[PDB]
Amino acid sequence: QLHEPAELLSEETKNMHRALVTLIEELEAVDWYQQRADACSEPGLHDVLIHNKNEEVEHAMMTLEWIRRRSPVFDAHMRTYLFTERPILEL
Amino acid sequence: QLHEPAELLSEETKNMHRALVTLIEELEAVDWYQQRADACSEPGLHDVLIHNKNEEVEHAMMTLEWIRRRSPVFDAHMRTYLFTERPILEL
Amino acid sequence: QLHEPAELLSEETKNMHRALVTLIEELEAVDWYQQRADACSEPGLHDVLIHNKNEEVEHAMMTLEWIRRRSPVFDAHMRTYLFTERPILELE
Amino acid sequence: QLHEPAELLSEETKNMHRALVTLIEELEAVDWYQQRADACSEPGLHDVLIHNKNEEVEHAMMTLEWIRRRSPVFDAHMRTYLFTERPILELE
Amino acid sequence: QLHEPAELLSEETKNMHRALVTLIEELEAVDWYQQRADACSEPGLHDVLIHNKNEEVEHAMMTLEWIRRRSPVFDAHMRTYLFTERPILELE
Amino acid sequence: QLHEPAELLSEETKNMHRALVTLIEELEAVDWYQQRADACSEPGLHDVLIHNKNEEVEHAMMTLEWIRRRSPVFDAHMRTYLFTERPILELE
Amino acid sequence: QLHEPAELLSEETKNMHRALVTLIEELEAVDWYQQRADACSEPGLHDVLIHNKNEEVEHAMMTLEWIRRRSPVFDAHMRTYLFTERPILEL
Amino acid sequence: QLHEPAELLSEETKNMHRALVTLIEELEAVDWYQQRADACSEPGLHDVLIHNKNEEVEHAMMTLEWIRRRSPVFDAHMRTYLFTERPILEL
Amino acid sequence: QLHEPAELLSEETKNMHRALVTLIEELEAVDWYQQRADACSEPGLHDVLIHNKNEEVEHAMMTLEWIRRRSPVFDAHMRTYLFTERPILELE
Amino acid sequence: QLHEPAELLSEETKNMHRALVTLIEELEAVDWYQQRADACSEPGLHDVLIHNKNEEVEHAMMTLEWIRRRSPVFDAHMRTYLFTERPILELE
Ligand code: NA
Repeated sequence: QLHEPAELLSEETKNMHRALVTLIEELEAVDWYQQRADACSEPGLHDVLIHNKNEEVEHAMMTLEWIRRRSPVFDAHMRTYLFTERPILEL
Repeated sequence: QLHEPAELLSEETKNMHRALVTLIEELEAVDWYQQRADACSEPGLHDVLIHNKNEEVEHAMMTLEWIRRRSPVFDAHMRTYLFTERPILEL
Repeated sequence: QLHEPAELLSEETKNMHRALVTLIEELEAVDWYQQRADACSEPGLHDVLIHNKNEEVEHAMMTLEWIRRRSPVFDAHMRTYLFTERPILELE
Repeated sequence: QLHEPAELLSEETKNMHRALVTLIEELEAVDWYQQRADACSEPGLHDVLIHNKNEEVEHAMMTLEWIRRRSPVFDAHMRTYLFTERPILELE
Repeated sequence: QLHEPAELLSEETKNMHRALVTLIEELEAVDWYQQRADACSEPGLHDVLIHNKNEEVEHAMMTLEWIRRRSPVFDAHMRTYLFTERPILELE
Repeated sequence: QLHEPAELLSEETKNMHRALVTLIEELEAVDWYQQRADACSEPGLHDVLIHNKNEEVEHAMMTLEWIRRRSPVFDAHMRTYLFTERPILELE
Repeated sequence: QLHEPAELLSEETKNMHRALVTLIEELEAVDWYQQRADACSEPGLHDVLIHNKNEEVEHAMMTLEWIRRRSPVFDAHMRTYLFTERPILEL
Repeated sequence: QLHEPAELLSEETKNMHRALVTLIEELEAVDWYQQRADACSEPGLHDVLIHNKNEEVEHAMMTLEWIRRRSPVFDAHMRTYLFTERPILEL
Repeated sequence: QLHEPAELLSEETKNMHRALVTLIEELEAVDWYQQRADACSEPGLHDVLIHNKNEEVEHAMMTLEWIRRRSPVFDAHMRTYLFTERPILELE
Repeated sequence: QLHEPAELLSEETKNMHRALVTLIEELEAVDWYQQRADACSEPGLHDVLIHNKNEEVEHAMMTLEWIRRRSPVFDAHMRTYLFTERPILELE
């Protein structure tokens, strides 16, 4: 799924690619599961959708922390914006 | 883009969807820019791709903070894993 | 995503669609995660991928059990083939 | 379609890929046949669609059993949730 | 899947659309089931894939027969070319 | 558009794939042309679409015969279902 | 599929849309049938594909003529370039 | 976007593929530009779309002329149908 | 291909969408035509590809000028970066 | 992503491809952010979307300036149309 041939990409970029697409897929599930739970009128299916959505959030944040630990840029920008109170554009 | 009729989804779900796809697109840019900068053979284009890559990271973390402030599940799991040191699975 | 206009589908079909695509997306994660784990270079990422892969398997079977309780056709065929021992084709 | 070069994957991974995508396509057909049967008035076509929908369920469970027999993680999770009565979330 | 709004299409057209895409999807399964059968290195899965393939062929011809009974143009061309022995182009 | 690397597919599988995709595309044209003819508000264009539609049916049946001659499974099922009058499910 | 609401388009545009997509699909079939004939091993199949490819060309030019008879811009440009011999850009 | 591995296609087929997809993309532009022009709520933009639409037609016919000079089947069917006035089917 | 229903979008946004996708399609043709001219060995086809590529650039810059005239952000950023000499990043 | 083999493409064509796809992706962000900000119902999210939209414009014009410095055709047509006053079609 690379947009470039593998022989022109370092290993670091290729691993970062693997983490980024994983994070992306998990965030897509978060969106899709919440949509289906809102539209779902069967109580048993609704409880499963929400429960598994929340574990997709956990997987996503697991992957994001792995990226933070190998990316100074992610680390820098995460310290600026995450867990703040002021209007986002003021940080 | 939505997978369900809008009138069945809560406004919070629809607004979260908007933010979630924004974060997704910003994370995709982070991956693609790095791949193209790796394969890039001209230094001028390389520096521009890395610089805008890093601002895409900033944009993604801005969106994630907006998600966190309105999503109890994101807040909880972000608290658990982000800015940690132990092996991620131990958390 | 749906192949027919919602007005012509019963809610049973739409709820089944919701469950079936959820199961499909979970099985896709099981496949893709294993592919990335194998090709992975950094062992830390490999470990995360395997661990969360296995939870996707759990999600999948949770969804499949819901389908079974609502679908007599799934129930019948799951009874015939699941947790058996001899060649699968002999079971038909 | 694979997401990693074939030379980086074990044969088990690649065989599991072939089983998982087969299962996925079979599950997709179950969904699509049902939607078409609903939106179709001609009883003759409706009947063929249902009869083929049900055979796709069968193909799906055959493939899934093949996966269980070679995947401890599938077996463990299938033993927990499949063929139960209590609320699904109470089984973990 | 439709390329035109529904209010501009007769009922026979829509039912024909449902039938045609059904045949298409079944023919696609024949193709993919064969490809994966060739590539897989596990005879258990090979035998399942080939067996499911042959059932998809059966579904295909079932749907085609339904089309034939509804479409004179299909009937005529089928009588011309099917179950013959001369080079195909000569049968014009 | 293949689903497996070429070197793991036999020559016969690939040729069959070429024929099957050809049949699918022709069947797709039958569907799309009918839909366009229905919504067409111009006699000339309507007349052309219906004429080309019927020719695509011929191309389709031409290809299906080529498949039949190289597929015992297609041949067996075509004899069972094509050109009958009993309810399709009653055939076997 | 249309890229605009049907009510904002004239019937001319919509009928022209139907002609242009038909022409496009026919031209696509021309290309695909030729590619298959080349990579084909069995001679019988090759001739079936060529024969059907040539009929798709005919369908294509049929559709194009219909477009010409109602599009003065197609007619003008078709008169400039079709059935000529000089270098195309010199026209 | 070839449908067969290039190794199995003659260079004549690949050159025809190049010309055919170019012509397809130009016809797609002719269709889309007219849709956006109709639905346009701004006369200035409408005028640019129509003007450039007509140059897309010109590009299309330039490409089709190259195809005709290179393909006997296109030449023959173009001779039959283009610039006629009786019913297309009667031809 | 709007990502939101037209009812929730202003007129300026929808017209900007129409101009932006037009610009995108033109830049896409610029890329594709240059690639095909590089790989094409027929002199006649090469000259046509290049000539029409260059007119796609013209169309794109026409569309961009139309956007700049409606968008102070495009205008402000265009003044900062376009027609300059310093290293691109040193321009703020 | 390329439509031709790389060995046949000059290194300048390939670097132009990388830049053109980046400009395209940035222009798509500009369109999608405006649409989502319009339909947005929360002021805090709206302002974030517009702020980052505007930086996507800045990224697009940075990339475009890089293209202009290495593409005589982009330079020429940009000189003719950008930062003009009279009707656009009168400048050709
Ligand atoms: Na049984």
